[PDB]
This record gives sequence, C-alpha cells and structure tokens, in this order.
Amino acid sequence: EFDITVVIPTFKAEKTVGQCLESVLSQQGVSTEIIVVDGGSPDATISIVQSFSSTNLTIISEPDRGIYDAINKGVSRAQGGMIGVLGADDVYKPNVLSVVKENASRGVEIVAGLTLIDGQLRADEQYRPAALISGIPFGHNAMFASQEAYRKVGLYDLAYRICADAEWVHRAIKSDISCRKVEQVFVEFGTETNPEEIIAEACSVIQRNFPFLLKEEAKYLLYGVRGWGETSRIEQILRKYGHESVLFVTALQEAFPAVETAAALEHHHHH
Ligand SMILES: [Cl-]
Ligand SMILES: [Cl-]
Repeated sequence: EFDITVVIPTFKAEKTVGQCLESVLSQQGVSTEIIVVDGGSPDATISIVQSFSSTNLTIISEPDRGIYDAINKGVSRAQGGMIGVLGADDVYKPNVLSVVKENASRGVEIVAGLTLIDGQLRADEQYRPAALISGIPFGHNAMFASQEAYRKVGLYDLAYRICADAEWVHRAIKSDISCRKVEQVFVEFGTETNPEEIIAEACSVIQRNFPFLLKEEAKYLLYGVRGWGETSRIEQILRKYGHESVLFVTALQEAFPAVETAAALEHHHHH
C-alpha cells in the first residue's frame, strides 16, 4: 500500500516541523505513510502536525527512553516497503523518495544518499568492512531500509544514546545486508553534547565489532580513518590482532591502503 514510511521523531519542533512535513508530502512518484513519534512536546508541535492531511499520518504520543526508543516505536509500526527516519529539523530534497522506490524495486535492502550539513557534504565513507573501524558511513537521515532489512538486523540498541545509528549499520554490514549508495543529496540536516561522550560511544561500537581491541586502540583506528589522528601505529595494530579475524585484516587494508603489503602477510599467516 505504501512505498515509503517516514518516521519523524519530534520534540519541541514547532520552528521546523512544518518544513519537515512539507518536504515529505511534496514528494512525487510515491505513496507515503508518515509516523510522527513525539517525545512530549509542550509547544505548538502537535498543533502544527495536525494541521496537515491526516489520512496517512499517525502520531505516537507516549513516554520514551530517548530518541532511539522513539525511532524503534515508529519502525515497528511502519507499513511502507522502505523506511526512512527524518529529524524534525531536517528536510528531504525533491524526488528522493522516487529514487528510493526505484532502486528498492530491484530488491536492494538499504538505499542511502548524501547529506548536506551547514552547506557542506558530509564526509561519507563506504559501506564495507572498513566502516567497522569507524562510525556510520553515511548520514542516518539519508538512509532508507526495507522491512526485511529491519527484520534481519533488528532494532536500535538503546544502550547507545548517540551512536545507535552506527551500531545498527555495522550490524547490517556484518549480516551482508545489501546497500546502494546514491551520489546525490537526500537530506539537508539541521544543525540548530560533550564530545568525550560521543567518543566513548563510538569506541564502544567499534569494540562490538572487534572485541579484542582496547578502547584506546579503537579510538586510534577511528581517528586514523577519519583523518583526525596519526596512522603510524596501524601496522603494529595489524600485527597484534591480524590473527584474530580475517574481517579485521580486510577492514584495515581497505581503510589504510598503505599497509597492503603487511595485510597480505597477515592473510598469508592465518587466513
Ligand atoms: Cl557506500
Ligand atoms: Cl550513484
């Protein structure tokens, strides 16, 4: 019945939620359901949401355990073939939902696009093992995933208050969920937290892929691949742990091509 469900978590969003909804409702070539999951907004948010056509829009209004619990509630009730998550201060660009529908018609499970943030493209990485030593490879709000993808991977892990999006995409990579990256802007991400908290979660996510890593080693790899830190110890880390996991060797050789000759040795010794 619906090609797309858009889940919109809202909290005190009266300034932007109208623009957000208009960017979904104007999408051509698709049948769309909207599920607004509101976190208890005491402002005009509810009034503004109810000003739009209500036929294919549901508001879920109940207590939550943070934004990812709200997202999970919406994903669980989605009826659309492909499911997107759009923040209440984000907007989709024109014709994006038709692109998702067309590429999903061929059976692809995740369709993701580019993200515009403060006038610059998000520095995306590829969906591949090298992402498993980093964060989420594309912006989460530029991602659409099928009903089957959500069934296979599961829901967002509420232990991660910030990086549950990355942890979900990493689970998808590890489960071989299919993904198409489209090189056009799908979302303009609104920009209106303690960085140490973000770092701690990001390192924990990486350790969930590679549990042999110390926290400081996960941090070194993340900073290396993102271009935030040095890379002179990568070969040492590869020799320390290459025996543990062929996937780890593959991730480092993809992320740091300069260690290809050392990665070839790890494959030769153990894999
Ligand atoms: Cl990609
Ligand atoms: Cl493309």
